[PDB]
Amino acid sequence: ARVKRGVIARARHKKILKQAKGYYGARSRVYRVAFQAVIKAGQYAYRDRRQRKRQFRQLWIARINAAARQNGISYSKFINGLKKASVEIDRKILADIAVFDKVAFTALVEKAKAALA
Amino acid sequence: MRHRKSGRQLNRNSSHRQAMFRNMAGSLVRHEIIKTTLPKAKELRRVVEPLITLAKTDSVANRRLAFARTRDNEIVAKLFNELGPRFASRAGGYTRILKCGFRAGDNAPMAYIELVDRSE
Amino acid sequence: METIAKHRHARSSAQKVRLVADLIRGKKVSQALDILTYTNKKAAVLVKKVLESAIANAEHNDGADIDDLKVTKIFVDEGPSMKRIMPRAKGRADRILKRTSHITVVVSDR
Amino acid sequence: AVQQNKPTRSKRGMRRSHDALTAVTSLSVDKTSGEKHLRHHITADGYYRGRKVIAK
RNA sequence: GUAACGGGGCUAAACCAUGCACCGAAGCUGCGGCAGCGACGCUUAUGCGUUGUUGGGUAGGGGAGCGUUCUGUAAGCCUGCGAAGGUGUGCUGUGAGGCAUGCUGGAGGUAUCAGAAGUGCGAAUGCUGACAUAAGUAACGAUAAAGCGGGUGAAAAGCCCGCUCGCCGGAAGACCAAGGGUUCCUGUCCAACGUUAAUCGGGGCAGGGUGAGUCGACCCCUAAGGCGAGGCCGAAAGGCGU
RNA sequence: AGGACCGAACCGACUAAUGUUGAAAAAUUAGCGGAUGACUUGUGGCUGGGGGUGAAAGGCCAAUCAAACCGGGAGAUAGCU
RNA sequence: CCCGGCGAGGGGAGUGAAAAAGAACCUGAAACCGUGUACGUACAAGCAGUGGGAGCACGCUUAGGCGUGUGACUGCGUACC
RNA sequence: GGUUAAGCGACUAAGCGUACACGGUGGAUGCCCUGGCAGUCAGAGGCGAUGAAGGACGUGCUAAUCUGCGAUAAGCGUCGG
Repeated sequence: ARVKRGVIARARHKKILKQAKGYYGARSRVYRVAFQAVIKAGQYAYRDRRQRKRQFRQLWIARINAAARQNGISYSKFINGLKKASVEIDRKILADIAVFDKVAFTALVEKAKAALA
Repeated sequence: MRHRKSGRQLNRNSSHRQAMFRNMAGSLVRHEIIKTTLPKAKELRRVVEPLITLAKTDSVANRRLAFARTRDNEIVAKLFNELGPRFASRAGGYTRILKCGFRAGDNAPMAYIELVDRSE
Repeated sequence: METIAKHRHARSSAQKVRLVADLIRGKKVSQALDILTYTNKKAAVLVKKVLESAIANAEHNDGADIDDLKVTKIFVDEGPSMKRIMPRAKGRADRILKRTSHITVVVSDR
Repeated sequence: AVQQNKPTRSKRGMRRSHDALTAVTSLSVDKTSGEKHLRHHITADGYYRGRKVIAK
């Protein structure tokens, strides 16, 4: 029983093309070349799903260091004071507080200094 | 480099170019008007105008030289008989060039070259 | 108002007629007419014929007063290509593509 | 003497950008006949600088 | 081309001893989601109030699944108030996929469970058709050479006529032999060809044109050589030859 | 008289240049050797594949020759890509 | 009927369910070639992607983002068999 | 409000990239076939010197092809449907 595969091939090609839509040059026009992009795009997405956590941690650490140095204390000393005071707040909320409300961050820093000293 | 040199080549050798100029000058002076490409008329001025300059004067040797140039007994007869007196009072500028667009065959600059005459 | 006009199966190539089309793209009817008339291209007359057809269609089949008309949409497109075999050196055979182009002119008052 | 890889339509269009022509934009109207003609060229009918030059 | 800290740059931002802090992975921990393995309290062709553990992977081995043609189900069902294909969208499943619909289409398709594959393409210097690339680049096919005027025509350098310039002229002239089969002439057209246009052509359509006792073929004879009545030879075919 | 001499047609390609997706699947310009004999050519045949021919190079046998082309064994076989 | 060259083609009219069913004629996708729209781009280097990401252009309930296109800049990132 | 200076700073697209709408080359997918492949049921397994198969030339009102036919030439005669 001869079976024609044109419909299935076209469906798969359209799926790949719609996945690859938005790329530059032939990467969004040629299925043979667009297929490589979608696999590479998936690999990049898989890597970035992990890289994003560490990059946001980096940004939050930088923001906390900036705020602490502006207030008159180093990031390491501030974190040590928080740990000695038994504060479980994380870098994300710490950075949000530092960015928006300065008085709250001043309270955090002074409590950390009191715990340290 | 062609610094100050004069004389177009027209994609032709010396013999072909001189023959072309001779024939074109003969036809131009025979018919009082011809149609030719603008470079051809520009290079043909320097040939035709001295013919009229020479024809201004009349003598046996002048007639012989005017025949040797343009190699046409009828043309030389027309010269010294009608081309002389009709321009005896004109010093230079015996020819006029009017651009008339481009040839359809190959899009070449076309222009009509004619004497300053024909005010009948 | 569309008043479309086209000349399918034109001998001139689209790549060489787009150059002429761009000159008149978005200009007034009279300006385009004179530009095409005095343009030194075969495509110039080829598209001037189409422009004349379009303006005649506007005059007859549609509203009069061609004075307030502009060439809004004009575009040149390739057409069917004819295969020709040209002998070459060493017995090699290459294929000559006699390219034809479709030219469309749309003229509207607004 | 041959290409290692196929150039792209973007580069092709960039190269062809300079191939576009320029309109004359110098239509001159005859003083007498009021006809459009190329500057320093005779009209189609044969009128130049008002006076006739072709007599045909 | 500095090029033997990565660079900036550093006299501590260089090396030894110690300490307290922090950054530091897909490692661990916290949460949620999925699948396999063994247990016990129970469900008993299956959930688990559970428990511990496993889940990187090529060749390879095992298991479970998605897609299409056709057959039974199926003379049942959807379908001209719109089937199949095409084309975008929103949901949905760890997935091959599935569902509905905007527009084209126009009359076929097919639920669930089973049966067989010519059953899934991204490569094999793969095959067929088309389109790009180079690129609007080389080239436009002996360096014997065209110009002007008039004519037709929408358009003239190449089409027709006239005057000039040039080439072959033991040929680039005229007859034939062999070889082609109407390309020869006229009227008519620029659909396709002429390496460009063409009104022109050895291009498209129609018509006309080839007259032999003395030309040649045909015919009589024949060389080289072929066939070959009988005849000789050879497994057959067939080879020689009067 | 000359398997004579110089030199046309004719035969061949010894040198240089161009041409290597060229005008041409070995060509064109000028030089170059023979040009009355072992010369050449038109026509018609004979010698057919482990065979023909070969002034003999492993040369030619329809642009293919240390064994032509066409169809079959044959989808030969490939421990190879 | 008109433009056009007593052409080709096209535009009107009519036939036809349908003429983007017009003989280059069922359904009519891709590589490839343009037009218009919105964005970005002429001091910025490399598999041209991914995560973040300001702004701009389109509609929404509410008046804040949400659906799509674009996306400067930034960490990482040397195609497939 | 004006003169001068410093800082910051959009508006440009010859062309190009993305997404959308509209176009074209293109004959892929979908549907149909008087076209092919393999079998079962039966016949027959030959045609021809009272001139076989296969062909040339002719054969209509018609310039040409297919089909049938042969100067009685898309044909003629007898008997049946």
